[PDB]
Order: sequence, then structure tokens, then C-alpha cells
Amino acid sequence: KATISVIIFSLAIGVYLWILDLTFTKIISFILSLR
Amino acid sequence: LFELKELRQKFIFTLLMFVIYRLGSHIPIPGINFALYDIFSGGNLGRLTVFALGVMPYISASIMMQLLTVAIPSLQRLAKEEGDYGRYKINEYTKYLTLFVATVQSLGIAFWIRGQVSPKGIPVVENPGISFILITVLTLVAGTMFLVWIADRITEKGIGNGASLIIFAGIVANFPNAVIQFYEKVKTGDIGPLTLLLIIALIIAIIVGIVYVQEAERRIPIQYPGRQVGRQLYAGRKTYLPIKINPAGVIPIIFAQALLLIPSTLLNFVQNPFIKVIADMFQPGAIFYNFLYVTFIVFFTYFYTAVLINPVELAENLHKAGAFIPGVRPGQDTVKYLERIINRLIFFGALFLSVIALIPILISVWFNIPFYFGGTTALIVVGVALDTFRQIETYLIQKKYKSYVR
Amino acid sequence: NKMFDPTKRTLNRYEKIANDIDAIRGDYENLSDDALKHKTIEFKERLEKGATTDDLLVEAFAVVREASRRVTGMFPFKVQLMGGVALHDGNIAEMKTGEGKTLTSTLPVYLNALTGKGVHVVTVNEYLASRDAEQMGKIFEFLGLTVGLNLNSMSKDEKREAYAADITYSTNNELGFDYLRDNMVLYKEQMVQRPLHFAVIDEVDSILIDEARTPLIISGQAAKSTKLYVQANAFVRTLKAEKDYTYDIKTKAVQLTEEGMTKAEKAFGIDNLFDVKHVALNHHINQALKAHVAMQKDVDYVVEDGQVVIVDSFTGRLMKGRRYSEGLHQAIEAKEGLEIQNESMTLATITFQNYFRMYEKLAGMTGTAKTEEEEFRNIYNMQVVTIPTNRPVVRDDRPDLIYRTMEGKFKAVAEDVAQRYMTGQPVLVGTVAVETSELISKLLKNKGIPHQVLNAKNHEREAQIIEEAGQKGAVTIATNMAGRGTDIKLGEGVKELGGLAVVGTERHESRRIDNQLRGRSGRQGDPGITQFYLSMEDELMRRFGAERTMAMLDRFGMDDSTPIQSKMVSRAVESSQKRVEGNNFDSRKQLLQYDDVLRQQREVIYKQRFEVIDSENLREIVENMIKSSLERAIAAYTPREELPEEWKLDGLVDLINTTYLDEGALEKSDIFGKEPDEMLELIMDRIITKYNEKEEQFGKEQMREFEKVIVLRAVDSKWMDHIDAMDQLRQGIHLRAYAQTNPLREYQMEGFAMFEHMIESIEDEVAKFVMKA
Amino acid sequence: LFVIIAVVLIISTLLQKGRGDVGAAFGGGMGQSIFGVGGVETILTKATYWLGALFLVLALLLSVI
Repeated sequence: KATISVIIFSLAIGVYLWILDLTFTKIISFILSLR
Repeated sequence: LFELKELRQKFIFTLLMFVIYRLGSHIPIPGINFALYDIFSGGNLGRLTVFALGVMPYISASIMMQLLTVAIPSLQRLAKEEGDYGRYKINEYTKYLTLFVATVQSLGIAFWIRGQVSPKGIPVVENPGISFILITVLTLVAGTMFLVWIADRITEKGIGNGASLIIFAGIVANFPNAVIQFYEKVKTGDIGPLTLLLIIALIIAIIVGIVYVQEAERRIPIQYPGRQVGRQLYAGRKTYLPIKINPAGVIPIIFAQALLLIPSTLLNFVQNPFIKVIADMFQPGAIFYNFLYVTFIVFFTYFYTAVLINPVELAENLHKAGAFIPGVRPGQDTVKYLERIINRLIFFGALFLSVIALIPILISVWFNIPFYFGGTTALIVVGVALDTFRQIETYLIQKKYKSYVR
Repeated sequence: NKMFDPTKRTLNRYEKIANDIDAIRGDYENLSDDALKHKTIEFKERLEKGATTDDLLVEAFAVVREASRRVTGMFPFKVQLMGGVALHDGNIAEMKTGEGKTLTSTLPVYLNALTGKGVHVVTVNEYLASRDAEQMGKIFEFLGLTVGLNLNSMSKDEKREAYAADITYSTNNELGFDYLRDNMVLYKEQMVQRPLHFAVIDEVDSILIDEARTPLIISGQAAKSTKLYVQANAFVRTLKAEKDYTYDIKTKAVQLTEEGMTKAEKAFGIDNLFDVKHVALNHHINQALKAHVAMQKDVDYVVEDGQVVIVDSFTGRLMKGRRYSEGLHQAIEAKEGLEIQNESMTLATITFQNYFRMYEKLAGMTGTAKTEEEEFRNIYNMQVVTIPTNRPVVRDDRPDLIYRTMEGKFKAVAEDVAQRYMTGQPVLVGTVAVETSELISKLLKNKGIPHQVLNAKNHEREAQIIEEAGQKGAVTIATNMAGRGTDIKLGEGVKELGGLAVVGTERHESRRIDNQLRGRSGRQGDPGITQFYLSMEDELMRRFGAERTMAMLDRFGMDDSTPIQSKMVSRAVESSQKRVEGNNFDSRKQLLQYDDVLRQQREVIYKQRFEVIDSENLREIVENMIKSSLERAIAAYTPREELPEEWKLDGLVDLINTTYLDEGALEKSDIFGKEPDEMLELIMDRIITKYNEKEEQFGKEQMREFEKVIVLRAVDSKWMDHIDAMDQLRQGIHLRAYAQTNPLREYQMEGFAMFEHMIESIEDEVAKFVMKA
Repeated sequence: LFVIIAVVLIISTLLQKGRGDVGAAFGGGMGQSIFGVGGVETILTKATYWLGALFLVLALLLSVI
């Protein structure tokens, strides 16, 4: 049903978390690491 | 493609959110980083805090208004003015209310944590500077602001709870990345990823409960402030009918679940924390406690949430229920009709949600895993996820009609 | 920087602009007669467009004020001059008395109108439409223009010339109806409003208050009419059978308990379980029950032998034949005697945001309150320019003296009017409604006191009274409907003591309004006196905030005399006033928000009607969509349940119901399977286009017109019809509050789904109709 | 030191922030309400918002070497 596409979306949304998460760790560590 | 770019807003809040959060966790002075149970969890009182005080004041804010209005409906002239008038006034009250409560949590968490926690860089020079007490109170109150300020803005683009879901996105994200999920098992914990497929099965189940146990009646009045109101006999042809009933709200299981965590928490860290193995209060008592989740969240919430008052406004503005056979009897008798449906459907809801926590519980018969991390976090992650779907649903589809195509 | 800093910042801004303009006025005094006329021609040629020529405003306004000096008078004040300026800006200058209003509006009206578009002037009531229309009129002929005001039945000339003319004066209620008048119109020659952007609102404090939408509903073809007549007769009498304990308060809704259920069985309908699929009967009982109770027939009065039940309600003053609802109008008729046939709908719109915000800006006059700015943000996006003219609030106003248990207070007020009468003070009162007003006069009569009553009894009376009320010792009583915004003037010497006197029957549903009735004493900048008499028993409190007042008083003290206002009496009531006002705000939002999504659906709908009226040969498009919709219907098939599937019996069957017409085309013809859309479309399209022209044989001239009546009536019909359904949807919103969130969510979903369903339907019916003859 | 007065500032920034939300309340708050239209522009108060985010990261640098 709609749900099937919802699941595909769920994976997609998750991709964002993985991707965004990477940014956080990256930038955040940047402040600590550099300075 | 699938994206059909249009929403100017979509990426905007998303990217913006990532920036604010990374700094938020790493934050100097706090950044205590963590819930799992006892060891994995953490906190002075028992609040898993990704960061010092912010999600906590959120829950606090929500709960403050929730229970207060619940047990005592009208302390002072504001049940609901007209819904809006009553609501805005209510929300303003909520803002200040949660704010102060956050402060209380501020000093307390500050004291216990700074003094004796697993590796903490925190230096101590007297109360170094303005005390980790006064100084942490600073980061705690001020901290409450940077998150709160962030949350509101988040509320503009993402959501009031978008911020929460992000928290889930991160935590939920942390483990699948395989940060540290390769360890204890009978030479396993790395095979049987069927578990991934099975969890997927869990996702499908979740969508089912929330369609709402749904159903409704008829009639429409409208009163403009003034002398009169109108009525209409019949006319118009169209599909679409009324739907009133509902399913449990967003994180109910978590609310009830936390209550369980309270006795269990005491048992894992008593003075000179005795991890009572004989009485393992991590898991063993769990069956009893879990049922406790059922009674408190399901039953009590449903009563107030169901808003006992409903038959009044309904029966009052001329209504005869519609659902599963033509409706009839008005008055209190109808509350009867509804009462049966609400508690009944709730039993159904209990079956699924409880099945969630239960699900790792059911599977873990043959080869158990010490790596529980998952489950609840999913219930929440999906929850906001579906919620965001709500934002797209309304936002989407512009005037389809004057498409280029005739 | 949001604060006084902005209001004050405003002060210098104008103070500067004013100085410059003021200089202009100075040199100009050399009696520029014909030269001024040249000025009218020069400026007229000058703008010719929305360019917002600011420079002109300085020289032009100067000509305006002076033009007035030549015309008659009323041109020496500031808040007005500045008024027009901020007005051009879209806010609200003024506060009343002197200031301007008459002249004020005229100033910006002149500059903007020059565009040649025609400008809108929002005025509360028709009597007023005439007011400003003539009062300012001389400068107009001077400036060589064509004024133009609209009125309930007519403006003496016609609608077309009226709007297209220069200045467009009128009442909003009308302006809305005119705008809407723009729907069924089979033709377009109908000048029925030339586009509507700009407007200044005279007594803006109201432009907001107009909560309930503006619907124009005429055509009611009641199939049921004969039944309703006999049936309603029985119905109303039935409720009469029942007693008082029906419980009807705080809202228009009503139902009854034990005696109620018992009554339901007591009269035809032995069936205890009435609800099952037989609410309709109950509907009749509730109808009368509500009618006989909810609105006293006396609100809904009938003019002398007019026998026409006319509703004066909602701050009006007698609106000829019409009704807010489908159930009520007929219900009360059942109560009175002559019963009507009609019950109809058509179109509705938000008077303000949907309408005004639909196009351009607004600048109101008078009310300075705090309550309006938020509103001025949410809907309009205007601000407030508070400015006192010469000698501010010269008048005195006394407190809300209170009295207990019953209207008996009004009795005391009566003696009060007398003492004033003896002192020779011209008085006036602003009562709540018709009934009370009458009783009020009756009291004066018992006492033997002269007076005039303009409680919408007769329109002509409103005229005589205007110059009449307040003529030294005079005594007048009128409804608030007459009670708001008027340039009244006292005769000579009248002001000798106190000046003017005003007594209110109570405190209205809103704070401003209460003030407004009061404000009715003070023009050109003179003194006066105001006082309010309220009763713990009156109305505002009787239903609203009664629960608390009781303890507050009972615990406080029962025994005493008539006058009191020591411990939070006036204080408490005031809180309730805002409270009640608050309810209005809340209901304001619901219809406002929903109607907003409606604004968009509606736009597509009649805008589409416009296109159809304008263009001739929709032919290829209409058929095409009719086919694409129909074919896709046969087409819907995909993996799934598959609505259709272009196969054999499956399509033949569903398609037959899809194409059920007396006409015949390949219906029987089976065995096929050349599905590329080219094939299916061509065959049906040919039968249409071909038969179309074959049909076309009737007449070039006549035939063209057919789509006119058909397209509009048919399309118009479906939407208005589905609009009634739209009413039911509002019920769905009633639901949203519990379960999910509350953003008008469920409504939005449904609004669209309903409407895509709506249009597809249109092509079906409108199409088949083109065939028959 | 810079930080000492800054700490006095940090509490201060907290207060302005707390107020901004209450005033901020007309649109709504916890949970949701209705998507008020007419929109929002960047509030004049937003300066406080900008100052806050800048402020915390500042603290991060300051808190440590």
C-alpha cells in the first residue's frame, strides 16, 4: 500500500540521518580538534 | 525524478539542523556524552541526556501541562477559551512553566554528575570559577536556551518534534554504522543479519496502528459571535465522510516505559550499586514492570485523552454517531458507545506496541544478545518520521488542475 | 526596534511631510479658481497610474484641503491630513471628534482614484454609504469626478457605471455581494465590479468584526416546499407542547433530557430508539425548538403587515428577505404565519482577508486599540497611527455604575434621564436590541417624556433623527446599529451644561464597541458626558462568566442598596468582556483558516468560469479532457485491484456504466484489443467532434451560446452543490481537535480530494448535456 | 578576565532568550497549533538568536585552551 513506499522512504530518510550524522561528527570535531 | 523538487524549505531545515546539533553535543562544560538501561543510560536523576538540559525540559514542559491539566482541569480560568484563545494563552503558560522546571533539573544534574562520573575531563579548582555549580547552572540555563531557541526555530521549518526525531536519527544512526556492534554472542552477533530483515517486518507493523482506529458521525453548525447561527438541510454531491476515532499518541509507550525504568534504575544503581544478579533488576522483573507500562500509559491516558466530555459537545450540537452500523442513541448513552470503542481499540493498540519491546524479547529465546540497543528508538524514529510525512502530505500537490495538460 | 519608537518615529515622519505640504497650502491661498481647475486637469493627466506618485500627494492633498475650503468647510485639522497620508500607507489614523473622517477620507480618495481604476471605501451601513457620499461631494464636482455609491437594492443608476465611475462608496456587505454577483452571470458585459483592490475603512473597528462570511444565496428550488408548509406547521406546534427545560444557552445548539426524549415519543414517533436512520424527524423538532427559542421572533421581526420575516440581527438595521440558514428561516415562518418556500445557497467568502487581501490594501479610521493590531497583522498587514486632534478627549466619562438583580437598574437610569431632561440636557441611549429598546421608550412614556426612537423602526426616521437627535433638551433612544460613527452636531447653546449626554443599556460583546456607542458624543472637538448602567442580571454576564461572578459577589456581600462598584465590580466585568471577545477570536480562526484553503479552490473555479465565458471554441479541449478522463477511467488498470483494464468484459462492463447514455456508440461492439491510447481516443473523439458539428447544424449564432448556459450553469451548479458538502466537511474539522493534530489538516486533504472528484464530474455532465435538444 | 564578565553575560543572554519565546508565543509553541499565515520575517529579536549561537560556540573555545 502507501506503506510500501513509506518503507522505501524510511530507508531514504535514514540515509539522511547517516549522511547528516557524518557532518555533525565532522564539523563538531573540527572545533575541538583544531582549536 | 522521485524528489520532484519544489519544497524550498525541505533541504533548508535539514542542513540547518545538522549544523546546530553537532556543536550542541560536543559542547564544552557539559556534553556528558546513553540510555539503554542503567550502565549504558546515565544521568544524576535518571534522564538520558544526549546533552545537559533540553530534551528533558521538553518532556518536563509537556508533562507539566499534561498531568496538571489532567488531574486538575481548571485551576484558573483557562480550560480552553474557544480553542485558540484558550490555546495561545495555554502555550504561553507552557513556555515559562517548562523553562523554570528546566532550571531545577539544571542544578541537580550538575551537582551529581560533576562530582562522580565515569571518565570526565572536568577539572576542579575549588568550584573552579563560578562553580561547576554556578557555572554549570550557567551552561544548564543558558544551554536550555540554545536548545530551546533552536527547537523553536526548528519548529518553523522541521518541527517541534523534528528536533526530537533528529536525536533519534543520530542515535539510531550511530549503531547501524557499526560503531560498536560486533561483540558478544556465541561467536556471533555478526551473522544472522536476517535480524535486519526482521526488524523491517517491525516497520510494517508500526504503520498499521496509527491509521487510527478511526471513525465518525455527522452535522455541521457554525456560530459567528453574535445573535445568530445557521443550518442547512441538504445539497451537494461528493464522497468523503466524517472520521473521529483515534489511536494512541506519539511516544505513549515511552512515557509508560520510563516509569518502569524508575524502579529498575534504583535496582541497578543503589548505594554501592548492587547489580543484583539474583534479583536482576535489569531484565528479570521486566515482565511485571512492562505490564505496568500497559496500565499507566494506555488506560489512564485514554481516559483523559479520550476526553470524557466528548459526548457533550457532540450530543449537544445534535449528533448521532456513525460507525460500524448506523449509529443512534445520543446523550451519555453514546459515551457508552464510544467508551467501548476506545478502551477496546486500546487493547488492540497494546497488542502492537507492547509487541515492540516484546519483539526482541520473543526472538531472543534461542540466542540472546547483550546488545539490546534499538527497539524503542525505532518507535520514536518512525514516529517523527511519519509526522514529517504529515508535513509533506499537506504541503504537497499544488494546483494540479491547470496543468499544462488540458 | 518595535515599540513607541516606531509610533513616535512615525510622528516626525509625518511632522516632516506635513511641514512641506503645509507650505504648499500657504502660497496657494491666492484664490486659485480656474487655475485650480487646471490643476485638476493637470494632476489627472499626471498619474494615470499606480506609480504612486508621491510628489503629487503633497501638492494634490494641498489642493484637496483647500478645495474643501472652497467647497464648504471642514478642512483645518491634522490627524486627518496626516490621516490621508498614513491612509495612503494602509493603517489607521484618527480616534474621532473633529479629526477628519469626512475630509480625511476625501484626501487619499482623490489621489488614488486618479488612477482611473476606481477606489473602494468600506463603510459600515447603507445609510452611511449615503453619508460620506454626499457630505464630501462638493469637492468632487470641483475636482470634476464621478462619485459612485452602491446600496442594498440599487444605486439609482446601474452597477456598471457605478463602479467604473471614479469613487466607489458603499457598504462591505454589499461590496461582497456585488463581487459574488460576478458568478452565474451568463454574460460579461455586466460591469459587475471593475477589479477590486484598494479600500479605506470608515470605522475599521468593524471591518474586522465581520466574522461570519459573506454568502450570497438566492436560488432555492424546494421540491419539499409543499411538505414543509404542512409539516412545519405541525412541527413548531409540537415543540410548543414542551416546557422550559430544553436547556438552551451559551451556544445556538439545543437538545433536551428526559422530558425531551419523552416528548419525542410523546408525539408521532412511538419509536424509542429514534436515532437509527431516523434523525430526520428529530431534525424537524429541533428545528422549531431552536427557532421558537434561539432567535426571538422579535429579533426576526415582521414589518407592519409586511408579513416579511426580516432579520435585523448582526449589527444590521433591517435586511430585506434573506436568511443565514436552510432550517431556520422556514422554522420561524412556521411560528408566525406566512410561510416561505425558499432555502438556498450559492457562494461564500471571507469579507476581509479572502476579499481585501485577495487584492490590495486597507487603512481604517478611528479605533486606536491594542486588540486590533494583532489582527491588523494576521490578516491585513496594517498598523496604527494614533493621533489626537485639537484638545484630546475633551469629554468626560463616568464609570460603569452597577445594580443588581434585574434590569430594574434601567429603571433607575430612567429617572436619571429625567433629571437630565429637567437640566435641559440632550440625551441619547444605545440599547441592545429592538425589544428592550421599545420597552425603554415605553418607560419614558409612563413617565411622560418626549423622544424619538430610531431602533430601525423606519429608515426615514434615521434621517430625521440625524439632524434631530441632540437639539437642546432633546431626548433620543436608538440601537447601537444607529449608535456608531456619525458626524452629529448640537444646535445652539445646547452644550451650555455638560454638552451631550449618553447612557448605555449595557456593555456590548466587545470592548471597542462599548466604547463606540460612547464615542458617539464628540465631533469637531467638543465636550460631552457618558455613563453606563449595568446589571448583574443583564446579558453579557448573565450567560457569560456567570459562574464566577456569583461567588465573587455572594461571598463578597448580598445586602446593600442599588449603587455599587467598590470591590472589583467594574474590574471583574471588564475581564469578562475581553473574555467573551476572546471567544469570537477563536471562532474567528476556524472559519477564517478553512475558508483560506477555500479561497484557492474557489479561485480556480470561477476564474475558470471566466475563461469559459471569454473564449469561444473550447471544443477540442473539453472533449479531450472528457475522453482522457473517461478513457483513463477505462485505463486505470495497473497491477492492483485494477479499476478497469482494457480487456473485454471487464472494460465492457465498467466502461458501460462509465458510458451510460441513451445515445449509442459501439456499446455492443466487443472483441477488440488495440489499446494504444491513439486508437481508443480517436474513436470516441470522432463520435463527439463529428456529432458535435453535425449537431452544430442548428445554428452558428445560437449554438455558440449553448456552452454558455451549460458550462456555467452546469459547472456552477456542481460546485455550489458540492459546496453544501463543504459545509459537512466543516463538521470533519469539528472532529480534528481530537486524535491528530489541529492544523485544518483533515479539511485540507478532503478539500482537494473533493475537488478533483468535483471537476471530473463536471466534464461528464457538462458534456452529455451538450448533446440533448 | 574576559570570561568572568562573560559569565555574567552568559546568564544575561539566557534571560533575553527566555523572554523571546514567550513573546514568540503568538504563533505557538510546544506541540503545534496552526500554521499561521502572513508568515514571519526575521524577527528583530533574532539578533538575540544569532548572539546565542555565536555565544555558545564562543564558550566552547573559551572553556578550553
